[PDB]
Amino acid sequence: RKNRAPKRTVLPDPVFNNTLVTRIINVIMEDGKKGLAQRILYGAFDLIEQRTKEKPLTVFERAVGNVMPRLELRVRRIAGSNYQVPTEVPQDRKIALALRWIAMFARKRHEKTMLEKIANEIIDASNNTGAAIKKKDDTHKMAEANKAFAHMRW
Amino acid sequence: NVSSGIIHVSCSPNNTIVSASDPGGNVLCWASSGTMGFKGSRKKTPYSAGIAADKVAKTVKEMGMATVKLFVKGTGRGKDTAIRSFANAGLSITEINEKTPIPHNGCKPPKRPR
Amino acid sequence: EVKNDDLELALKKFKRVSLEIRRLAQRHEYHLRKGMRLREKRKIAQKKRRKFR
RNA sequence: GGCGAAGGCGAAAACUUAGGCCAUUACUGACGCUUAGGCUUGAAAGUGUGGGGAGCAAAUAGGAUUAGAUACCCUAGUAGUCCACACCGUAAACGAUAGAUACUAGCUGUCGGGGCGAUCCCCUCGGUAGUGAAGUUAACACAUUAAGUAUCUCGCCUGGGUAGUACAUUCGCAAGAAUGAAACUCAAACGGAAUUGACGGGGACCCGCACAAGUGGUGGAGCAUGUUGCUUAAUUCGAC
Repeated sequence: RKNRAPKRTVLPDPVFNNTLVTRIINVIMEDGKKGLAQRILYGAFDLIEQRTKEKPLTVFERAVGNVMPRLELRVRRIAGSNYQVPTEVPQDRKIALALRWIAMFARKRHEKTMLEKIANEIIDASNNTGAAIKKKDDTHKMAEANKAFAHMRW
Repeated sequence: NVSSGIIHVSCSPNNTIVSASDPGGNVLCWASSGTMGFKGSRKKTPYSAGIAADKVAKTVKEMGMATVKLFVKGTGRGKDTAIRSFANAGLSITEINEKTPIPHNGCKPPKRPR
Repeated sequence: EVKNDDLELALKKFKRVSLEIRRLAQRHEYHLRKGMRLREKRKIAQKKRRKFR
């Protein structure tokens, strides 16, 4: 057991002015290389600008809002064949999970290029398809089904 | 079709049952945990009794009921969520009673599980 | 155990009626020896002595 | 808390009936304690005969977990648990403390009798508890209801495993009860108390990449290297 730990502060992205864009640019990061993930994300934003002409910020906010989960399932075992307990999830963790899901379902699809695949992921999330909205709704359905356990839980 | 009446709730330590009844004693409608979707060991929960009482209150609202007696019976933790749901459902509750099958020290109970 | 006037002041008193009904009924659902009956009765009597005074 | 000598006794009434406490200017005038043998009572289980059977439940059947489960859990389930007449006479029948008597600080309750008297409280004689010194005990602990100071009487003990077994005896239809060894073997024992650790699928509290939250890894292929096994002349020896 330990005590509560501090949380660091993220700087706003000084071209598009949005911290959620910074969280994207850090969660899609691999190998520790900003000059590559930044090109990926800004090319995806340019693609959003070109086809389906619309401000990238609006599409981003719509997709993020549609993806954030209302409840979170946390494992609490008592005996064999462990049962689950739905738990409420804070808004910071809400956006954390939403952006994680967006990135991780983005980096698994057809349309080989990362640019077009992540652009299609964000477009589909904005349009509420089965890319990540389906998984959000599935884990939401897993909640409030065991809500009898949720009411009496710790 | 009857303004007044009595609605019963039996809270067994393994299940719950609610039954509306005319003031004469005969019943009008009844629901329980089993009548709904979930069954098995998951039905002995306060949420189960709460929704069981909510369903019967809702379907007796269309049955035209008013201020109604309420006879709680049995031992179990689900006997309070049903009360709260009845209060929250918008009923005209006026009287609360207890009708447990409390025995004087007569017949011998079953053995201790150990 | 009939008692109710308007909304909730009787419900707050319902909890006390039930708890004691539950405590007394809980010893009529498992069978154990008469000697154990008296022993647990005296043990419960000690408990009241410790707190209620 | 009350009573009974112990086992035990708790819905209400009637009849019969036992013992106990207080005060006695009354009476017999040592008639008193203990008790081998004997007699009576003696939890539950069990047995014989006739009834009774709502609930529960040995034995038994089935469903679960487990490798197995003839157990713990669940569903059925007879004898029995109930009553009338007998038999069996065993229990941790425990206060693990035989009965009778005189004396030995005190304090806190509680119950009954008596005096005083609105209860409460005053105190006297008793019964039932806690705390507590001298005293006792190996210690725990007992301590005016003694395991204290002393007497009277009875019963019982003489290392443990053999063993409450065997034979013989008495009782009982019955299972068994009472009494009760030895041959052999060990230097100790299912010895007691207490002390320090260790352990607990015993509690209470507190830390760590422990769990939880993520990131990236091994077990899937190739290659390098080390080890085990095998092989040969050795595949030098060690680390496990």
